[PDB]
Amino acid sequence: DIQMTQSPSTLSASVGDRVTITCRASQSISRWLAWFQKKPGKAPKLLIYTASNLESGVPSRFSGSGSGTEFTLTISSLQPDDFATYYCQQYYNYWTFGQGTKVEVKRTVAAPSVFIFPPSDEQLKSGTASVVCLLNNFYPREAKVQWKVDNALQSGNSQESVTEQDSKDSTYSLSSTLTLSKADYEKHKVYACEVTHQGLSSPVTKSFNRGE
Amino acid sequence: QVQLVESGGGVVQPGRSLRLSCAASGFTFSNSGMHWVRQVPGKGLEWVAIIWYDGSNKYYADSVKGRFSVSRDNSENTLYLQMSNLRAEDTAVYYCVRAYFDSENLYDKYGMDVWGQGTTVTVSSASTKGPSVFPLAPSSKSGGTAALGCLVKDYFPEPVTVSWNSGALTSGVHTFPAVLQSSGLYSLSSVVTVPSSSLGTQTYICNVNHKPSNTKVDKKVEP
Amino acid sequence: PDPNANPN
Repeated sequence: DIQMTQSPSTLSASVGDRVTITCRASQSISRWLAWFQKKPGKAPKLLIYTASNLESGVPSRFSGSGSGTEFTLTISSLQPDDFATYYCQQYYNYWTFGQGTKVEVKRTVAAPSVFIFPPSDEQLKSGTASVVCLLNNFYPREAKVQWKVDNALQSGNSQESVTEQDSKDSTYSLSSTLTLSKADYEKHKVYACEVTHQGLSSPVTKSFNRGE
Repeated sequence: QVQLVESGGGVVQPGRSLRLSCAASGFTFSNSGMHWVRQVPGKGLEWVAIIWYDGSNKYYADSVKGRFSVSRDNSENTLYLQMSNLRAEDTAVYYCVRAYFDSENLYDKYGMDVWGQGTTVTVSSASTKGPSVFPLAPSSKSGGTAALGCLVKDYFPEPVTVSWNSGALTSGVHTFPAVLQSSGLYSLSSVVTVPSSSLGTQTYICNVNHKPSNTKVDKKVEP
Repeated sequence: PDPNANPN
């Protein structure tokens, strides 16, 4: 088992930028290293093979270098088709992949707009309460969402998911759902989601009082 | 074009078996080694198995050894993966991948070149179930812009699709990736931002389609 | 027994 480690895990860049991604093998793999491009919902595409040999369909702004344990992929002038996740793969001993480096679109900081949604009366009839917190159209991706119920910090009872970066405005959006039994929901009054983000001068809290 | 088209994906109960296939075209299948590779939700890419061009040599990842078998029918341009004793951790997109083809035999070691688009295998004891659709109702709880949506809860298997106003509302819509709840059922939200002045007058309906259960739900979302 | 040998 050979472990492949890529750096960085995410890189933000603009069209025209020079971009370098690194891949490290846990032991020597000579030149038996390939690089793949992968876009959301699409199969990987081979870009570089034998560490530094471009496949013929690949534009020459891509290059690879390295032998032994340290390898790099360079894009000399980033183009819109190049925003993607890049994976390295060793093929010296079986086949193992790095964790991927996402090359995302850089844009100006945008604070999220934050919205909270109480559970619907329809759902409460079934015995469950979902409370939803929406963080809309923010950049960069790093955001922290904390649920507080009568100021008590919640752990273990929420799930999150995030959109892919928007093709038009390069922002992200995030949804977090707090799920309680109806019985637990009716024991408390104030339901709050607290959001921290680079675009916010201080944490934003959206809340409601159950039954109002 | 080198083309690899996987089939056979679906829902399988834990402990049971499933056979995947991959139909190849655009190259001489009988001359190429072939791989299976998977990606489990939340994990990285993971090689599964290789088979030689003639089906002689076969190798497997430790995580599937003794459970999976790879084979091929060169006369029908088809690659197979027989999976047995399946477990939740085998839930993944399974890709058929061609071993690197070098007609000049230049190099000492071999990787992969062309990938198929994959087929999804879901290992679960859950039964097909259509979603409940609940409103995410707009209230005072962003100036000229309001958000509303629908919570699409407790369905199985994936996927669901959501549209707004029968396709007339697309700007500002975010439909989120589903999450798998501890119950074994999926849940997702779809939201849209709209002018807050429109909340009294413009009707907003989310249209939810869950083909596996033949479920179609239209939910009007009101302030 | 080299799995990375030429499989073609």
